Amino acid sequence: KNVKSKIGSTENLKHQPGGGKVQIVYKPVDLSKVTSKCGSLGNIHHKPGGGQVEVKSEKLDFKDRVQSKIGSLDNITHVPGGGNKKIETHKLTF
Repeated sequence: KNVKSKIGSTENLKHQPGGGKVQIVYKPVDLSKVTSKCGSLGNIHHKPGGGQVEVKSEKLDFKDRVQSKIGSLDNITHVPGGGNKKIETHKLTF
């Protein structure tokens, strides 16, 4: 069991604001094969090129305003537990 409650609250929540989440996996596999039997070869030049990976974030401008106004919280009964009995809240004004 999982219970979450909010009454009259204010939240500002951000995950990785500026640059975000970046995940890069670089795993090329090379299985080239040169074979010779009973013959003649010249020179071998094995010169394969590597990859380029680039991730960039240049000129970001992020601006937030959060405002909350409540006149009054009063006379609240909040029972997220179980098996309770005879819970009371009273208010009187003259």
